[PDB]
Amino acid sequence: PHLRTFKDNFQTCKVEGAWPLIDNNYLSVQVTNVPVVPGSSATATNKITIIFKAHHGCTDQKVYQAVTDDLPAAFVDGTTSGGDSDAKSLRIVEYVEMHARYIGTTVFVRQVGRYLTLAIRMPEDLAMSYEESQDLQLCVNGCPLSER
Amino acid sequence: PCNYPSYLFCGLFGD
Amino acid sequence: PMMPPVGVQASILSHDTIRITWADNSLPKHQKITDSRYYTVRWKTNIPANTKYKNANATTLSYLVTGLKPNTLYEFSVMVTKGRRSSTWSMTAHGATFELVPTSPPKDVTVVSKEGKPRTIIVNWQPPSEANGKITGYIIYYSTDVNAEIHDWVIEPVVGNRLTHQIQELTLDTPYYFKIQARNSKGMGPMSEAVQFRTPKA
Repeated sequence: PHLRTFKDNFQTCKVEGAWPLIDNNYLSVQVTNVPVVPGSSATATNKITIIFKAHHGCTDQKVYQAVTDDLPAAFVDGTTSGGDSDAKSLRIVEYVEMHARYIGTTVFVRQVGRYLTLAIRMPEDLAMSYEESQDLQLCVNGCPLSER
Repeated sequence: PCNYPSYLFCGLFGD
Repeated sequence: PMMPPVGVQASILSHDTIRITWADNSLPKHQKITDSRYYTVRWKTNIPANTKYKNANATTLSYLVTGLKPNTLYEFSVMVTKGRRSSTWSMTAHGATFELVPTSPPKDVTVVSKEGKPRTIIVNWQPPSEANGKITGYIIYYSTDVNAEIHDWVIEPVVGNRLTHQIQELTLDTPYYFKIQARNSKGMGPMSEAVQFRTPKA
């Protein structure tokens, strides 16, 4: 599909199957892309997985997953907020939106036709906070040259 | 207290 | 009209069962039904989107709710009926079911060659649709032998909050087979069906 990176480079990537958009110290964003028709280099998103990693005193680990024709307004455990009932540092509102205030991060997910779209707003210091081995992150470095 | 500056944006869409 | 039931309480028994109990103020000092009244218990969760309430009639002041999803938050409310007379729905009570073992495998197993490093592969996947609890890890199994017994496959344990992994020092122009399984506090889920990936050559 089309990708707009944190570095404002716009790319058209095939990236078929499961690919990490974000893989950092605070968040995991994983997508599944499918060829629009068999054998096509044009691909589109049928699954969006977001892992909000455990943040002591703010949220327990939460997982969001949307697929084509299934965009819930809750995490996989049926919760709509992280941690306790009083803890609103992490919440979901119906676009379905995820507000991770604790990491100044917003994630918007919607279904446009048969496929899914994604928009992520993240603070620069947190977006660039990742370990050496976390070098595959479509949002940071874009796609491998062979995928474009 | 939990609450986190410049923002970076990422997008993925069709076609 | 009729006074709605009170003190609705959810007692968690397992990953799929919750016992609901309530009090009726209209009823005498603990807790005798002496008329043709019956109760209706309603329940739902917020997963998947747009679910409808499930209902059940109860002859007494308790009801055992079965067939629930593991590690899921449910809402419960009670109402009373007596022929023509009917009360409104009580204040809602909540109850989250216990965790269970994953019952489905990791999905969309994708294997790619690392850019500039053809002896390195990247394995990418999606969680099981039936995780049934917080995924605490995954296990990647790989082999050059498609017919090798499972205990003879190379094991690569991985964290549960990641969906990408890199395997180095592989042989070029060689077919490899990959299987993944999820794990939670209850144990191991099933393995995904082997995926084949032939490494590139020079």
